[PDB]
Amino acid sequence: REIVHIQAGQCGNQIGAKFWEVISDEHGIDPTGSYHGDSDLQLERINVYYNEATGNKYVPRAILVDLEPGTMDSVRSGPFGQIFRPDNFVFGQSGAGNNWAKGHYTEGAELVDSVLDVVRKESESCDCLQGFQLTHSLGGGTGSGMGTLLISKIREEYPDRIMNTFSVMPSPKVSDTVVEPYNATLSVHQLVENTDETYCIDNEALYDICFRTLKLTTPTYGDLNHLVSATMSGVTTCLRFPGQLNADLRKLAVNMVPFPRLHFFMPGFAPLTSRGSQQYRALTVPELTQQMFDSKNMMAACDPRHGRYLTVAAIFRGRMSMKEVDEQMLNVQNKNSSYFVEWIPNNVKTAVCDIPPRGLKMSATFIGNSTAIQELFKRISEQFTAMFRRKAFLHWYTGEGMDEMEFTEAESNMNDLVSEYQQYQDA
Amino acid sequence: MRECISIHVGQAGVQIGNACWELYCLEHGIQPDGQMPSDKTIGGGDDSFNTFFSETGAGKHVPRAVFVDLEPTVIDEVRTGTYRQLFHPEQLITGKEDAANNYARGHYTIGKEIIDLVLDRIRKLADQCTGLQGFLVFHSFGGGTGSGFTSLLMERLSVDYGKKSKLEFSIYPAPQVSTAVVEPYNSILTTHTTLEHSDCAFMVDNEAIYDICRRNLDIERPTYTNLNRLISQIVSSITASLRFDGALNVDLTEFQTNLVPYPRIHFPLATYAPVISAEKAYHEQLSVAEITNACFEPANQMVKCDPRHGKYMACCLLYRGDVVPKDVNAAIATIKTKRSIQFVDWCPTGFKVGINYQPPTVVPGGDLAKVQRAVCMLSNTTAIAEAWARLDHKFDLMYAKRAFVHWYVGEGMEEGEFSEAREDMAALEKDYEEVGV
Amino acid sequence: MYTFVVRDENSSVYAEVSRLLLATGQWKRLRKDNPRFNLMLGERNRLPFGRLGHEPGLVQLVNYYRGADKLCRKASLVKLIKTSPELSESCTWFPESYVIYPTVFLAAYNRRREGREGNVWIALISSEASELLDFIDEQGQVHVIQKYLEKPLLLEPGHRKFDIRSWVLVDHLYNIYLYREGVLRTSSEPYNSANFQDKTCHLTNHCIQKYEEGNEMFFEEFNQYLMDALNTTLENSILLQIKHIIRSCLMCIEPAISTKHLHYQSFQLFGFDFMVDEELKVWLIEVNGAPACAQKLYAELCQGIVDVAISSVFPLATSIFIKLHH
Amino acid sequence: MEVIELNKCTSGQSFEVILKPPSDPSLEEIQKKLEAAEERRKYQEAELLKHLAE
Ligand SMILES: Nc1nc2c(ncn2[C@@H]2O[C@H](COP(=O)(O)OP(=O)(O)OP(=O)(O)O)[C@@H](O)[C@H]2O)c(=O)[nH]1
Ligand SMILES: Nc1ncnc2c1ncn2[C@@H]1O[C@H](COP(=O)(O)OP(=O)(O)CP(=O)(O)O)[C@@H](O)[C@H]1O
Ligand SMILES: Cc1ccc(-c2[nH]nc3c2[C@@H](c2ccccc2)N(c2ccc(O)cc2)C3=O)cc1
Ligand SMILES: Nc1nc2c(ncn2[C@@H]2O[C@H](COP(=O)(O)OP(=O)(O)O)[C@@H](O)[C@H]2O)c(=O)[nH]1
Ligand SMILES: [Ca+2]
Ligand SMILES: [Mg+2]
Ligand SMILES: [Mg+2]
Repeated sequence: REIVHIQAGQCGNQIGAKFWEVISDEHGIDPTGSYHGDSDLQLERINVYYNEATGNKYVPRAILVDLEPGTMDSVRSGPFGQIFRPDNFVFGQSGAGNNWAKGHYTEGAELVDSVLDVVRKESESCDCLQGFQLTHSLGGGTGSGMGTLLISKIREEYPDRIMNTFSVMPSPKVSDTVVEPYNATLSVHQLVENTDETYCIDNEALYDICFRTLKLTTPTYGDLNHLVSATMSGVTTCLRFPGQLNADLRKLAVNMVPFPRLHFFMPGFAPLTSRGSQQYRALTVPELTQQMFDSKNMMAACDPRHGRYLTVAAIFRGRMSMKEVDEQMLNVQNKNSSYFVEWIPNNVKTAVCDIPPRGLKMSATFIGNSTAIQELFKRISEQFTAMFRRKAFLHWYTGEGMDEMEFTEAESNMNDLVSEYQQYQDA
Repeated sequence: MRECISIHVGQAGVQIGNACWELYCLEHGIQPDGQMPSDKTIGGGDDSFNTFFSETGAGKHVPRAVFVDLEPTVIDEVRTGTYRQLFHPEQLITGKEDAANNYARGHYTIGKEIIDLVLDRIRKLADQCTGLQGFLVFHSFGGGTGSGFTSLLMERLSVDYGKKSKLEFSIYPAPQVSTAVVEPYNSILTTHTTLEHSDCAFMVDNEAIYDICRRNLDIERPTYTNLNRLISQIVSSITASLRFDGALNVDLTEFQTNLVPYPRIHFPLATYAPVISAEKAYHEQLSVAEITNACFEPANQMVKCDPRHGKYMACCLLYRGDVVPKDVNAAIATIKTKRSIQFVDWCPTGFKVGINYQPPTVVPGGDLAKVQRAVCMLSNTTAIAEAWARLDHKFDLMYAKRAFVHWYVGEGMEEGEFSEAREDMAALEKDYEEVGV
Repeated sequence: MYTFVVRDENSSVYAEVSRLLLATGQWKRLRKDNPRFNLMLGERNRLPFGRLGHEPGLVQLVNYYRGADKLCRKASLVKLIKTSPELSESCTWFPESYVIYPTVFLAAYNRRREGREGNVWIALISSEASELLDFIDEQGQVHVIQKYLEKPLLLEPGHRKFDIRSWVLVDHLYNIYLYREGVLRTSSEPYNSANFQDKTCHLTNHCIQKYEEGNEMFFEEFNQYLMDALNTTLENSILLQIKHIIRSCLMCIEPAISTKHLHYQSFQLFGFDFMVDEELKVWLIEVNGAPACAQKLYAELCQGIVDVAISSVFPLATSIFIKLHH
Repeated sequence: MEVIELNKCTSGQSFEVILKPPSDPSLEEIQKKLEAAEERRKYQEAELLKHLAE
């Protein structure tokens, strides 16, 4: 059950690279591709993400995409930069200028076919391809515009594989340009149609977690991406290690997505750790359970008490009592059962995996399909219309051939998605 | 002698089948390589264990089994496990991509591609049968394969073996070990499409097995391995009469005759006693009276429900061990007074009793203690409809919003098959309710 | 913090019980259709006993005993008293009764033509069999016909009939708790055995009455009257027999309804309706499975349900009941 | 309480105790249904491809 990973633009390749660092350390693969681990749980599911090369080396099934060479030379220089298959660096030279239209229609279209060539060569070496995971942001031009172009073309070539994304939402608190709300709205329009599962990673929440909880007065993308790679490691635990469940991307979609358009997940993580400084008291199972449901541990800046949980996945990591985990999970439901829709029975499912993440004895990853996520889309929608009602900054997009109409369509699809979430929060 | 073919489908079915065939081999003295020093008729025989085992000219005793899963993980453990010797590779059928907990993916999309192969392997064992009785089909209600591929297999088996009996052992979904939020959907869909193709079905609710393991085996968080070794004990009580000399439930036809007077209502409750922890050092051995009385305690049933508030249509007692008729009638005498046991007016108030002197066999190193006498009760009581009501309520909750329906429609199923399957369930609950008031 | 749902809005007793629970700060009420409850204050008809006790991580408790209707149905109580060896065909405390349907009663009424003894019965009251049998067929449903107690004990001053309502609570352990406050529900009309069709002094039901307030005389007054008028006590002359009848009925059905080894648990409040004849003999009329309480006693009794049936199972941070020892 | 049909052998015995007397579709249809389902999948998928072509 091979997964093909794609990472696109500056943000997508920065969090992409951290992901492969983190899980590589977990599977005991070193920066040259050689395995130097102790357990065999490490290698039982290694092929979900790694291709095996002659010499018994492990090479990520990862395609690195950008319209600029900058960040990708950074990856290739980074610690684990040499583990990536070099044919899988597909990049242009012009960049995308934080402009969704350039990534999706002009610059990106020039490059997309050679990206699809690498994707095809990766797929054809797969016994049973599950599908794809894309890391990208929605606020720039490459990961946003070209990333959603790739998804639209991958779905045309592989209509029956699962399409999974980690999508970083823009925020004025960690903002590169004023046009981020435009790019994000155009992208959400694509995501609603063409993905099965998207983890909404809100730069607004990562910032607030760094500032309030981690006591970092000046968060950097480094501080944010530490949180992102711990979440990405947590949510993919079930794919990468064996459980009582034989977990894959489609079973996840089947159990998490009751209506096709409502596939935007709130991730959460516990304990929240800042980079570098470790703390030496492992959490207790009661503490993991309480924090991972705490709004302060959510990676989408949405208040879960303002919505209802359609479904929930919880993945505990470490040596712990499965009896006590079952007990604490049953306790949080039965105590706050009003926040779980009553018309999906037993909509909370929990897994435990023996291997903890690096530097923690106990961790818990939360994946929520909450109607509270509409708060994120409302936020971006308000920022969009503030500019769009004055046509501000549109010339950057009409200059690439786009029409106002296409903005009106994307905004209106995103507002329907908001209304569709409110439908089921009252149900 | 008349042969039986066991078919195990999906994860739950395959893993339970492994537990059972392990147990059968210990009970008949067949080693992991299939050699059976006890069979002096080498390469042959019409002995009653040949009902489940064929023999090679080399004297190997091979299960009359086919395992089928839509993904390779589980049957691959059989292919390399301790009993890898037993089975012929042709008996272990695997796909590449499973049903994804989706009834319509197992029945329609994937099912359609493998149903001819499986029935071709099933036909190969039937051709080694001098007089085939029919099939025992093991599967979950909850899986995409268990529910969806089994119901397609059960239709074709009716077509191909019109004259043969089909029995089910069905794992009913429990949230404490459940795999999917849509198991109520799959359960109702597979019941509706399978009902008229199955002559008799023993439902095991994973909730009940799970709580017996916690209460009586003192296992904090039971694993499938704990559940299946207990389940396989119950299956073994139920199949012992097909594999041993005796006069009760001697062919699959007799299960219908003895337990199912009305054909739709073919779901007998199984109750088993005693379940004794193997770590319990000092265990006072339970009497015939005590283990029989325990057959009327809901805490020992394969499905929790209250038979006091239903009616019986039939009841069998299956004992293994030091048991003689006189103790059974004495135990039955005083339980008739002390218990609420109502039969339907058009049925005699009585018990068919079967005693096999070989006491229960327990897997060495497992969780069950060896005991001197055990009993499995099979009772067709309308109180098992409580389980239909629970499932149907959960189905109604989700389906009123049409939650998750798009996953099934996207596999080519029509929304209307949902309300068709539900309406059949509605008629099923109404049948039980007529008989039971 | 325990949880409970309410599924019988028409219940005065449990309208109180839920308000008491909420006001302890340790109970929260859910929506009627939420399955993660500890306690179900359930509906009267078709209560879903088959969906209870399948919530992992939830001790579940309900305020009804499945199977208890066989005691609280006029026709079912008859069949249970005539066919259970524990309650002989002759109970000596149940009035003679038969279940006639409308599409062996005549064998007994004829016996009364032998001695021309009393021959008033009830459903509704009459004196000739035909007058009544035409009434059960005019209604269409199953009625039960019963020997009318032609010589009831009459309270003076007034020459008035009455019945006694006793409230009995049966907890999850099958303890039988008899509330110590009974009520007499008296007829303001002076009894007379000539005109039955004027059933204001015969039917002693509070509604049918649309000396003492509310036509209700509590045990304090009635015991005082028995002392002054008859030289005995309420305990000796009537309450011994009542406790015997309550214990006998509930001990009879205990194997059929007990939830001791069951995956959910029941308690239930019963109202037992009695009738004291002129020799200070106590008779059982009916058993009401969903009884209301007298206004003065709502506070005390609903609090005592919480103490004994609910908090007994779900504890928080001298007594008003007599335990009937079986 | 009446005991009947006592059968004995070396493995055990069986019998019955009375406490009280009383008071399909064809292969070709399967094939239609499956093939109808596969056509509905093909319709849905061609609609997706038509939309992606737009
Ligand atoms: N008692 C018992 N139940 C099992 C076992 N394995 C799975 N189950 C039950 O089966 C249900 C799901 O059906 P499965 O059989 O596991 O799924 P499947 O048959 O492989 O079908 P797929 O969806 O294709 O995987 C779960 O809810 C489990 O409760 C087992 O080994 N023993
Ligand atoms: N055998 C008998 N002899 C004399 N009086 C009798 C009697 N049976 C009943 N009665 C009286 O006549 C009344 C007839 O009403 P019935 O017993 O049908 O009402 P009920 O008890 O069902 C009303 P509720 O449910 O509100 O208590 C009784 O309440 C009692 O006062
Ligand atoms: C309410 C609910 C939620 C999920 C499931 C279910 N069923 N099968 C699978 C799931 C998820 C899952 C969720 C939590 C624990 C274990 C599995 N999952 C998975 C796959 C890939 C991942 O990266 C992470 C998780 C599966 O593979 C059933 C009900
Ligand atoms: N969390 C996080 N967000 C980032 C990072 N880099 C960029 N972003 C976000 O992505 C947006 C810019 O889009 P970007 O991906 O850099 O443009 P691209 O090169 O065309 O893909 C900004 O709003 C940032 O908030 C990063 O390393 N971490
Ligand atoms: Ca032989
Ligand atoms: Mg940038
Ligand atoms: Mg499987």
